[PDB]
Amino acid sequence: MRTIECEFSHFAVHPGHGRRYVPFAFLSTKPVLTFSRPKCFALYMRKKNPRFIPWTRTYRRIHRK
Amino acid sequence: SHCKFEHPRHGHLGFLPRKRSRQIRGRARAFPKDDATQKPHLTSFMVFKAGMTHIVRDVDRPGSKVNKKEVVEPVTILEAPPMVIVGIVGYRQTPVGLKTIGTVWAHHTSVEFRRRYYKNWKQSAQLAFSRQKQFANTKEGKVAEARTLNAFAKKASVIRVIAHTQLRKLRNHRVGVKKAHVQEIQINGGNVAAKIALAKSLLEKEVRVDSVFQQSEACDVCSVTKGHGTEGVVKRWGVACLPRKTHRGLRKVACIGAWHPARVMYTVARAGQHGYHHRTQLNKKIYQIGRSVAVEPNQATTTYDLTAKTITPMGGFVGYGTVRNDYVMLKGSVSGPRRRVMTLRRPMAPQTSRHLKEKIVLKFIDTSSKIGHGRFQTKKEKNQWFGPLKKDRIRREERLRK
Amino acid sequence: TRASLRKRTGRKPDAVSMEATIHLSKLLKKKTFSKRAPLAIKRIKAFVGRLMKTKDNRIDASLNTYIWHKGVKGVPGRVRVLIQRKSETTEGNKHKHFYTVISNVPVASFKGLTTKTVE
RNA sequence: UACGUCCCUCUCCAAACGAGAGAACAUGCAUGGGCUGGCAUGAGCGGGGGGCUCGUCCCGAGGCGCUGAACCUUGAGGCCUCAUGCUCAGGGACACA
RNA sequence: GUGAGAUUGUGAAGGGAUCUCGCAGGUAUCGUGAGGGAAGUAUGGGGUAGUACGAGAGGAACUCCCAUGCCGUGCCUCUAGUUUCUGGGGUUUGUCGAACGGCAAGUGCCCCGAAGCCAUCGCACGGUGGUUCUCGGCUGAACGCCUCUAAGCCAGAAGCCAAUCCCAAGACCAGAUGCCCAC
RNA sequence: AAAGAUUAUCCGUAAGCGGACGUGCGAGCGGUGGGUGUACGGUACGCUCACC
RNA sequence: CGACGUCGCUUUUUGAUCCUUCGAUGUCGGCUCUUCCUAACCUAGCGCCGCAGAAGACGCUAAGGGUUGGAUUGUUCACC
RNA sequence: UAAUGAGAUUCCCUCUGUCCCGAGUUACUAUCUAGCGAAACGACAGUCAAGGGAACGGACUUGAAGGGCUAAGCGGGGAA
RNA sequence: AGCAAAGAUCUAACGGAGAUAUACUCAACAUGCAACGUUGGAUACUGGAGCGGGGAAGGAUUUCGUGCCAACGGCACUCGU
Ligand SMILES: [Mg+2]
Ligand SMILES: [Mg+2]
Ligand SMILES: [Mg+2]
Ligand SMILES: [Mg+2]
Ligand SMILES: [Mg+2]
Ligand SMILES: [Mg+2]
Repeated sequence: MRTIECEFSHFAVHPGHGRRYVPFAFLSTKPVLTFSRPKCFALYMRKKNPRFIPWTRTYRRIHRK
Repeated sequence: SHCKFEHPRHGHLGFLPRKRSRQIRGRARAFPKDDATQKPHLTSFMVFKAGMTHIVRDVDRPGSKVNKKEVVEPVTILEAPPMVIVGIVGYRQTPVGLKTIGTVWAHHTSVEFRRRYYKNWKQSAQLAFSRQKQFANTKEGKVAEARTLNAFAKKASVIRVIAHTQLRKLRNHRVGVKKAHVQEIQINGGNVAAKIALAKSLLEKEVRVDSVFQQSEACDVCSVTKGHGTEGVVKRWGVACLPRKTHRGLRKVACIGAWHPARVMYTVARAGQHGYHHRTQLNKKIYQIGRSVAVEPNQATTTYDLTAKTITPMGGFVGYGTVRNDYVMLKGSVSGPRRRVMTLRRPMAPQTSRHLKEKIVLKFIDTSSKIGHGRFQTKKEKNQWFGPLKKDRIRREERLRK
Repeated sequence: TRASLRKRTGRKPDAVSMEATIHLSKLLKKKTFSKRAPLAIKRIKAFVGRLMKTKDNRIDASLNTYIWHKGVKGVPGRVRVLIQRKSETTEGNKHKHFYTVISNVPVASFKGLTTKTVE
C-alpha cells in the first residue's frame, strides 16, 4: 500500500496500523485524518498545536533543526 | 409447557467432553485418504507457534468488490526446524482395527530423541537404544531388520515413519523442553513397495518443511487450545447473564432441567475446564514457506517492498524470541499459545473451491514492534526518526577517547 | 557447554560476604498494597537464603528501615544489599549452624552495579 | 540386584488443590548492558508581568538551555549471549518379604 | 521348595510345631479405535433476463460466481475495552522545617499507558460418501392384451447411517517398541 | 498367530532353491577406541568388550 | 369445499369425580435453560389444481435446522 | 385548591452496563496449609427405562447400565 | 461449615522448656516447623462527637504487687479482668 503520515504528530502509519477519522467540518483536501495513536487523537481533541508538543515532528523541525 | 421463545442452544455438543487434552501436542486422528496413483510423500509436519503478524496482498477474485485491490490479512508465524526420521511402522487391516506389524529403527538416533524416554536424562545411565544399536548389525539382527521389512511388504496397507522435531536446531530459549516431540507421519502415494522405498531412503535423514507443503496451498492444523482453567458457564458455554437483582448470583444457568427426567442432562451447560482442548481446524491457507536466516537475511522483503528485513519483529515475538529456522506462514489464527508444538497436516477437505486454488503473492509483511504500537518497520527507520540521542553521543565520546 | 567451561575453584569459605542488587519490583507486582513491605522482607530472606544456603537470615535494621521508609505500599524497586555469612552453633548440635546478616548499601543509583564479593 | 520412578529444588505452554508440560551444573538463575516499548523533557546550574535596595544588585509565577532528559521495561513470568556473578562427590523415599 | 513374619489373655531365657503371603515384574514412548458424542444452517445480490410463459398486464428457475444473517470452534496482528506495571507525568488537602525524596486520603484525583485478558466492538476457519422414504420410472406377469410390483431393477429428501470431528481398552489391545530385571 | 506341532538353522516359493564361523588359539558380522578431508553447525560414513 | 347424518381420534381447555397427599408436594405469569412430540409456519425432495407465467390452494415423505425486536397490560390470552 | 409529601400515577429533558452483550481490574471470601471446631439432618439406604401399584418407585416385574475410591462445583431428583 | 466489619504490621537484642533438637562415611539449603513476652528502632492507626481523662446507674475486688499456666481468654500465650 502506502505509508500515510499522522495528522497530529506526522508519525509513520504503515498499513493496518492507525485509525482514520473524518469530522463534520471536513477539508476538501484532507477529508479523512489519519492518526497513529489514541494519544495523537487525544491531543487533537483538546486542540493542541502539533508544535509545542516535544515528541511530534512539527516541534523537532522548528526548534532542534 | 413449551419454552416461550426460541434461541439456538449454546455451544456445539460434539466437542464433548470438554476435558483437558490427554497430551500437549497436536496429533492427527486421521490422515488424508491414500491415493495410490500419486507419488509417495509425507503428510504432516510439526511446527512451533511464534506469535502472529499481518500482511498486505492484492486479491485475484473476479466478481468481488475487492478484485485487484489490496487487503490486510493477519497471518501466524510457525517456526519449523526439520524433523529427523528414526523409524518405519507398518499397519495391517483386521476386523478389529489396524494392527502394528513392527518398527525398524534408524541405526543412529539423536540424544534428544532417546531423551523422550527419560523423566531425568542427566541423572541417569542414558543407555536407551544401546542394545538395539548393537544387535542391529549382528548377523541375526540384520536378518531381523529385513525380516520385518518384508512383513511390511506382505501385510501392511499403511506405512508410516516416525520423526522427531530436532530441538537443538531450534535454538529457542523459551521453549524449555530438550527432549524431542515424536509423532508418526503417514506415507500416501503409490503401492506399499513404493512407500517403503521412500520410507527407507529418508531414514536417519532430516526432512524439511518445503518438501511436504507448497507455498500457496492449505492444510489442517492439529493443535491444543490455550488453557483457561476452571471457568463458569458464561465464559465456557456462552450463556446469557442473569438480571442484576438476582439473589445468589448472575453468572449461572437458571434452570438446569425439568422435574422429569429427574436428572441433569449432558446437554445442560455447567462449569469446569475451559481451554486446553485438541482441535483440528481445516483449510488454513499457507502464504509463505520461509527459509532460515543463515540462508535468508532478507525474509520479509517482497518484490513490491524492497526493505531488507527478516520475519522477526522489532524487539522479537513477544514471549517467544526470534525465528531462527525455516517457517511456514498461514492465514489467520491457529489454536494454541506461542511456543506450543502444532501439526500441519495436508487437507482432507476438497481443495477445489476457488478461494483455495488462489495463488498468493504478498506486498508487505509487518515487521514492526508487537510491544506497544508498532511504528518503525526496521531499526534503520528508528535511527532516522531519532537522530543521535544522549546515550549515543556519550558512546561516541568514549569511542573518541578510546 | 557454558557451565562446563567455567573456572570453578573450591567452595567459598564459611565466612563470606558479598554485595548484590535485588530487583524488588519483579517480586512485588500486583500484590495487595497493605502487605508489600511485610512480604518484601520474606522475598529478601528467600533471595539470600537460596544464595547462601541458610535458614537463619537477619535483617539488621538498616535494611528494615529501607524497605519500610515509604510506608507499606511504597517498597522501592531495588535495594543494594550487603550479605554476610557467619557461623555460630549451640553447644551440642550434631550439625553446624550458618546464619546470614543482610544489611543496606546506599548507592543513589542502581545502574552498572553487579554482584561483588567484599572484604 | 539393577533400570528406573516419585518427593524436595528450579521453570511456566499448565493450574482451585492434585494432575500437566519441562528442566535438573543447564545463559539454569541473579544482577548489569544493549534493544524494544511507555511517559513527555529529571534534580541541579546558568542567563519575564512587575516590584525592592543604594547604572547596578536582589525578590518574581512562568519560560529557555544543557535534555526526545529523567524514570520504567517481565515481573503470573518482552527481546538479545551481549557481559559478568553464583552452583563445588544435589539431598530424601521407593523400586526391594 | 525357598525368603519374610506371627502365634499378642498368668514370670523368664530356650527351640518345636503350625498358620498368613512374597517368590515377577517394573518403567517409558508410539499407536489401535469398539463404543459413545456429534453441526453447520439460512439468506440476499450478480447474470440467466425483462428471457421462458403470456393478448397484454406482468413475469420465473438451475449451473456459475460474490457476499451476508444465525450458530460453532478458535484467536489477539490490527482496532476497541480493561491497568494494582499505582509505569511516566500532572494536580488538590494535610504532613516530614523548606527544596530533594516522598508519604497520608482502604488505589486522593486527572491524562497517556505496556503486557496479559477480551468483543460479532476486531480476526480466522467451518469438508465427504452411501443407504431408502415419498415419488417418477424400467422390465414384467397374474388376467392370451394392460399394468412401477406380484418376483426382480433404476433414479432418489435438509431425514437415517457412516467419513471427517471430540472423548476413548471396565472394549481389559498376544498392537508395536526403548531399557532393566525374572525365567 | 506361527506352521515340525511328533524331532528343530535361516531366506525366498507349492515342485524347486539361496548360505550356515572353523576348532584355549583363530576368523566373521559388530558395539567403543587414534590421527588428515564428505553428505543435508555435530551426528554419521573411510582406513578393548560381547556374540556366531 | 361440503349441509343433513355418522364413525371417531385428542388430553395444550373446561366440567364431572374424590383415588393419593391437611404431623404441608411452596398455588400465577415473566426471566433463564435444555430436551421431547408432530396435527409442517420457513427450509430439502415431491405429487395434484378451476396450475399459462408470477403469487398460491390441497396433499405426501420428513421434527435435521430455524421460528424475532417492540407499544399497552401483572397477565396466559388479545391487539396493533 | 396555592404551599407542603420517604404518598399513588403518567410523559418529557439530561443521564447512564437496566439492556443490546458482554468484557476487564480491585479488596474480601471461596480455594490450600497451621491452630481450633460445630450444626441442620439421619428408618435403612441411594443408577435408570417401561409395566403394574394407594391410579409420579431407590427397593417389586422385565429389560439397560454399573471396577473401586476421591477433590472442587452445582442446584434435576431425594413428592429434601 | 467455618473462626472474612472495626486498614497492619516489620526488625534486632534479651527473656523462656518452647532450639540452631539429625543412627553412620554429611560443610551449610534440601531432615525442629510454628508460636510467646519485654525494651529499642521502623511503620501505621485513633484524630479532641478519640481503642483520651473523670462520674451516675449497674457491677463489687475486676484495683495493686508477686508467683504462676491444669481449666478458661472459640487461634495463640511465657500474657491476663
Ligand atoms: Mg496460561
Ligand atoms: Mg461412531
Ligand atoms: Mg411529614
Ligand atoms: Mg479467614
Ligand atoms: Mg489519621
Ligand atoms: Mg483458646
